[PDB]
Amino acid sequence: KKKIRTSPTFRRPKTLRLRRQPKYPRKSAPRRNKLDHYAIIKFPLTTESAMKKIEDNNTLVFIVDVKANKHQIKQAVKKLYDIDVAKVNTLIRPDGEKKAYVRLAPDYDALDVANKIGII
Amino acid sequence: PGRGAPLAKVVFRDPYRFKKRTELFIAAEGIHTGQFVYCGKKAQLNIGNV
Amino acid sequence: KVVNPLFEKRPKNFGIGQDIQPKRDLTRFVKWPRYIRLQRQRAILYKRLKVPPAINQFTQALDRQTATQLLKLAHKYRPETKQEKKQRLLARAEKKAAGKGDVPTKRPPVLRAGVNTVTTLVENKKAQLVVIAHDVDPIELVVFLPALCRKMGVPYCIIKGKARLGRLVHRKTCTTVAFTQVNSEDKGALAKLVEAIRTNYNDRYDEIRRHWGGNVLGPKSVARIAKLEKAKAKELATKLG
Amino acid sequence: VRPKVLMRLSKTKKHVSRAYGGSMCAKCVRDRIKRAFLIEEQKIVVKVLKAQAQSQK
RNA sequence: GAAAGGGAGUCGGGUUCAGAUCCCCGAAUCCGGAGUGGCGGAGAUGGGCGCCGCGAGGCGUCCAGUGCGGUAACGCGACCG
RNA sequence: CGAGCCCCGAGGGGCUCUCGCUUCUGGCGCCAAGCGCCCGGCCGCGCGCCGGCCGGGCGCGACCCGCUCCGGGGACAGUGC
Ligand SMILES: [Mg+2]
Ligand SMILES: [Mg+2]
Ligand SMILES: [Mg+2]
Repeated sequence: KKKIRTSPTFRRPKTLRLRRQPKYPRKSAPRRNKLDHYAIIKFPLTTESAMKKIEDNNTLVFIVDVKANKHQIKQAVKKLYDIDVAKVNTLIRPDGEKKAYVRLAPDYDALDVANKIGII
Repeated sequence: PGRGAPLAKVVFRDPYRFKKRTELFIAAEGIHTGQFVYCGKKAQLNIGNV
Repeated sequence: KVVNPLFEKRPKNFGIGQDIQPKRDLTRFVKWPRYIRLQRQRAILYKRLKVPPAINQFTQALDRQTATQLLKLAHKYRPETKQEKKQRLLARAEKKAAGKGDVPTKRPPVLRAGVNTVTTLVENKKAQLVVIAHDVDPIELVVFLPALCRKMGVPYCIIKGKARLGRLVHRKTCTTVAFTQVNSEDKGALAKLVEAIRTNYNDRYDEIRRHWGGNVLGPKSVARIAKLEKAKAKELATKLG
Repeated sequence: VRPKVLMRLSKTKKHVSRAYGGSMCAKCVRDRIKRAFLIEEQKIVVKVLKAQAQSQK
């Protein structure tokens, strides 16, 4: 005396959908991150324009992996050079390489950071 | 566009749910905006009634 | 007496053009799924068309009381399940190991099931009673069974639901079951069942053969035709006398 | 303003302190108030009229 | 399915051999976020009755309080849903 | 409500349109009022249908039954050879 159809449309009833509980992982182990920080930062750029950026804009110029975005570049530089960075500008060179202008924090000096990297 | 008859946009009340139903009647000559038109078996003979 | 004067009736009238209609039961006017429409239209077709007597005879099933007595009798002769068959086999193994031996011990009478088994029993005149479900969907497995049972002389009845026979035989579905020889204490109940069933099915086989089914119009058509008939009968009544 | 600028305007800049304010003009709000009142009065009148008319068989 | 349609919000100055509304300097602005609520402001903090108190003002109780102005167009910084 | 069809005792069934609530206005209209029956908790007459206060459910409101959603064709059209 309570089952009533107030709409002339029959909709498909809602049934529960179980979450997958596989009996074996399809891959034995996760594939490791190939794009770690050493892979992200390939080598610094040491041209005259890069040296001008170092001595003027407090900016280090790197050649990075093409698949690395600004967040990844920032974290990679922060980890493997122990410096705080203000911002990252990214372009892709006509030869296909990706170039990152990393502007450091004001309390970090690009000149002696480049010295301890070895690109003075 | 494409036809010579004007079209009448008429708004009705939905009899079963709270909503306004808009139709696109073909304008019988003499009807005007702001006019009530009546549709059904018990409607009276007036220009625009259905 | 203490009722708040602010309370009042606020009745809404559901005439045409007035307050919008309440959410009422629309089950008659629902756009149903295609499978529901198909099964309902099949049910309607089985009443529209002329059902031949060989198919229509299965609409005559046992009444609920007679079916209750029949199933209550048949519950004493259900086939043994897998677990109790294991128990009996283990008991026989223990007994033969120590120390009685073969010991058939009078393999008890049991209800035989399956259309092929029942057909063979009927052809051999070994079955004492045949019970046929009324709703075998591929209806060719059992259409010959009433005629075959009547010719061989074994009493047969038609019962509502193959699911009940399946529950008798610990399965989902059984077309037919057969009563072969029975225990002495149940011989009297089986005799009464056979008497009633033979009165209802085997004795009136001649007009079971001729009772066609279906050929019934819809309620709207019947009402319209009766309306025409009354429309002319009301004036023929004044015409006469 | 453009429609997406209205998302950063305050509430007061997008309406007028009146019923239907910022959606309907004042003249037609007055017309609707009068129309509603007078049509409900007319319904009362016709109800009273049929009530006094049905007093005879 | 539009680098010409719809589509929030960046401008001024300087700078290179070659880049800039993108870099530097300086002024802004849009969108999203803030669970532990960042600070203010608004809501919202008034009347009545008994008392105390020279008056002002304090105490207790009871009752309000989802803002306000203009005849109006409409306005005010918010203004539950 | 109705013309009252017809019995009329002025009751009233068989008997017809009605087995209807919307036409002077460029408003509004949903998420049920009301009634009835119950199920909890609170304090509590502290005798039970029993004092009242905070919640929840069902039914009537919104008639019953039914076998094609409603209507128009139709053994024709159409399709295959
Ligand atoms: Mg870029
Ligand atoms: Mg464009
Ligand atoms: Mg240039």
